[PDB]
Amino acid sequence: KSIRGCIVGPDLHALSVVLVDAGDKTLPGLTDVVVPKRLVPKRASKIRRLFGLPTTDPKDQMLVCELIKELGHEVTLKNGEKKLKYPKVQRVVTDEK
Amino acid sequence: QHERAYHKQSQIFQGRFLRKDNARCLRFYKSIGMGYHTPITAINGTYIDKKCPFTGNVSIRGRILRGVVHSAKMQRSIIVRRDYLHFVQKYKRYERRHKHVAAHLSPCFRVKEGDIVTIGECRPLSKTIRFNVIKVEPVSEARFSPF
Amino acid sequence: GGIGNKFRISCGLPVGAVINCADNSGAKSLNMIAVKNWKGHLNRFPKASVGDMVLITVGRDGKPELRRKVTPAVVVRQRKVWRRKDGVWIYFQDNAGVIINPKGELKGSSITGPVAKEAADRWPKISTTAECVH
Amino acid sequence: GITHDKMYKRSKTGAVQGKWHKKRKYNLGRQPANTKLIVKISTIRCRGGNIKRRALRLSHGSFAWGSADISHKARILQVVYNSTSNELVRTNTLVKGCVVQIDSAPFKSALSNDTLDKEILDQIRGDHILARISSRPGQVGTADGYILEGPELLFYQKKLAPK
RNA sequence: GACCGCAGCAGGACUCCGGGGUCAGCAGCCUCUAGCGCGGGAGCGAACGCGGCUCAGGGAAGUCGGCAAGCCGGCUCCGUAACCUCGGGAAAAGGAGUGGCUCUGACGGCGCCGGGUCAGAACUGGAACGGACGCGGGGAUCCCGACUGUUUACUAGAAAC
RNA sequence: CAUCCGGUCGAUCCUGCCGGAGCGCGACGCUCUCCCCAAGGACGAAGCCAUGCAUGCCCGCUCACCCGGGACGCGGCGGACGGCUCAGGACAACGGUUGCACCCCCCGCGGCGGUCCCUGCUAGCCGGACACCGCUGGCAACCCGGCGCCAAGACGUGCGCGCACGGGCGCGCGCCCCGCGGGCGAGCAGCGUGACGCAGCGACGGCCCGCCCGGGCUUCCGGGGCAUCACCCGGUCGGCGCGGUCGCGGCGCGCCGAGGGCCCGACGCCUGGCGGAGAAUCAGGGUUCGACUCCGGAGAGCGGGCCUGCGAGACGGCCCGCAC
Repeated sequence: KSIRGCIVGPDLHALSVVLVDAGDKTLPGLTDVVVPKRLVPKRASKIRRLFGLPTTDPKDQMLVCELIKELGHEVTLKNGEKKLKYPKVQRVVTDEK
Repeated sequence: QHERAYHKQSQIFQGRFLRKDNARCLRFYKSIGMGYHTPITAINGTYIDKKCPFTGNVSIRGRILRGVVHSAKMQRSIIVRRDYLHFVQKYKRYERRHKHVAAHLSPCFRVKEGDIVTIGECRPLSKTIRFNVIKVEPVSEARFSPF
Repeated sequence: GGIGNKFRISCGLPVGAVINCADNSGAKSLNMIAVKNWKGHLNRFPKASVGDMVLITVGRDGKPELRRKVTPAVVVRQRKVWRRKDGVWIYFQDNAGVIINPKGELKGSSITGPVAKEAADRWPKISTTAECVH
Repeated sequence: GITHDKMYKRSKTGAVQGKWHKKRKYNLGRQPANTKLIVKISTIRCRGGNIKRRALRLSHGSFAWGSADISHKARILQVVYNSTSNELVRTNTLVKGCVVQIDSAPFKSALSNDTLDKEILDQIRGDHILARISSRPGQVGTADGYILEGPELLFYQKKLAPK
């Protein structure tokens, strides 16, 4: 395929940049806003680490939930029937495991 | 020493000639199957041959055919002339027909042109040599013979 | 059929020049019979530059139909260095030309190698057909 | 596109053969990996997906002295006598049957030992025990060999002779 | 070096002897020995001339006509057609290599000492090697004379004799 | 499934062809009342192609919509079979007959399963992270850029019987041979013991060996015409050492010889040449055709080169030159 060069040029009609260290003035769109992470850890060793189980046996129910009912239920008006939107916990030791 | 490389039989380890003058085996006289006797020329001979039918690392697997020696002019190899009759059906008659087979003549037997030899199938040992001489039936000092 | 007022560039191909084919028309080599728009002076061989329509004959190398006829052509590459008014002095490895009618249509579907901007500006079909303008 | 097909060759009578098929992948050959000797083992995926090891540069190998039954890793100091190409000797390429000088230091202890011949014990002092490589490094990925013993040595000493 | 042509005239004059290097060479180029500094010198660096060079892009379009110039060239290995009196054509046409080093091989007399030719290989150098010099451009046809020879000293070397 | 008859003469008997008469397989003409079966762009155009369609399925993992169904994604398996055509190819393919003690193989099926040290390991159990996606995008199109969230039976690690254990490397029968095996017509396998190497695979443990099927080569025999093609070849023919391969071998490369093939027709040339099982016709002996239905070969405009793969030198993969 045709690929543009590593060295920057006048030709590029678009460029991309990662702000690292910055000036005091907060960027009008960047420094003020804080994006919520869409989802959370599901790997159990990460989930135990997130709750500092190593810091302070299989946790099993330490898992959090979006708690936002069920996807594909708004038209059914099943909004009151709030399922726990637990991200499925994976890497969790079970007694079967 | 004009030979670019030394030649050693693979079966016998080089430190047998150096010492142990008393005993052990310094040559490998394997006996061929199919009721053919490894000759004493191989048993007491000094030749090496990687493709020798008896001493060398070759196996006689496949058919065994007999033919006269058309030529003995290559190095340790002969061409065996095969004479056979092919029957054409429409004419109730046969055709005398000939095919030439390239075979490896190991130094153990001695072959002069015009002598019956038995050739046995072997792993291809050359572009044209897929057969190794097993026996030589010498003929008189001097036709079409189907063997 | 040339579109525009070209600025004068040094002409490296006089009558007698055998320019190479730049098209799949089937000619391999084209001999320059003469130059169009030429009022000469006594003894001056007619001379041509890149982007200039010339009358050419195709030699024994070419396909038979192309041979034996005076055919219009444009020079698309010249070995002689020439100075564009921008100050660039440019030359190409070979002298080559495209068989084209005076109207502008070309005999061959394809053009091979770089083609000078002078040819491509003057003749639009040259610009579209040629892979590179240099 | 290196191939080991017989279709490209001539017939026994010297008659040009006609080509019936296009090159096949089963009938393929690979660029020879002449194994240089330093003074990396590449992995290649073969037919069946079997992985054969190709040594490209290999410093030392498990050489051995059979009559004295002592076998130790030793460093390959230098390559002498290729027997196929003199060019390979001076490029120090490693092939089977390649005479080589291994460092005498792993086998140095046997110098005190006696009765394991006399000529081979003289080599122990010099730092130059002659040894033929026994393994194809291109196919087996190893340069394990065997010290020359008895008449083979005498032939390879006469070949290496300063003349 | 004094002869004979006007002359102490780049004209013409018969022999003998004939080193080195590069080379196939008594060739070209450079030299040892020996000879030796030519109807003068200075200045300048115009045109034009004569003797040589080099030239972009094109490539005989110049001209009566490729005249003159250029191209080619030594060696080694391949590779060579029509035609033909079978002898030729033919160096046909057309290619490729070539240096300097460092080494290998072969070739004799026969304790031991030649020879300088032939191959083969590394490794090197702006992509360079017959490095100057010397040194076929080639091909397709037509006419005429078979050829090698001879010819109008001083305008015709030809197909003429 | 043993048959003739018309024609040279003025007549006759011959030779000899010409012509009929039968049966197929296709074209054309004219004509077809109905049903059953059935061939159907092969025929010196393997010429070119608009458009549509011909390879998906699956849920290992599932925090948009809808519910237990998950889309999208990642992952797996398959896409190498099938369908198509007969261009190329004349000791080739192809047929019948051998071998691989010279070999590769997915699946499935049956066995078998011990995995070194040593540092650092977590073995109730490891990382960090990619796509989809959230944001922010260029580009005519094709194509895809960044930044963050975050899973696997994905990825990389990884404890684990010093009878630990992959490859390869040594030393391990002979007394003229053959008359036992783990075995074989065959000295083959396996192991012991040296040393090398740390190969496996272990995060839902499985390498490995077998059998199968499918290869790859291979042995013998059969395998078009043309002499207005008589000599031919020069890795060509053998040896030897290496390399390469799944392996074998001039298969490649050095080296060393001078072979090798042929009037039993070699070699050259040519083909409107795929071969076989078969098809047509048909006392017998034969002649002709071997597009196509099954089997084996070959190819995807024409050459090359590869990648992924267990397998493709694959073209409803890629890359390049060529032709359009």
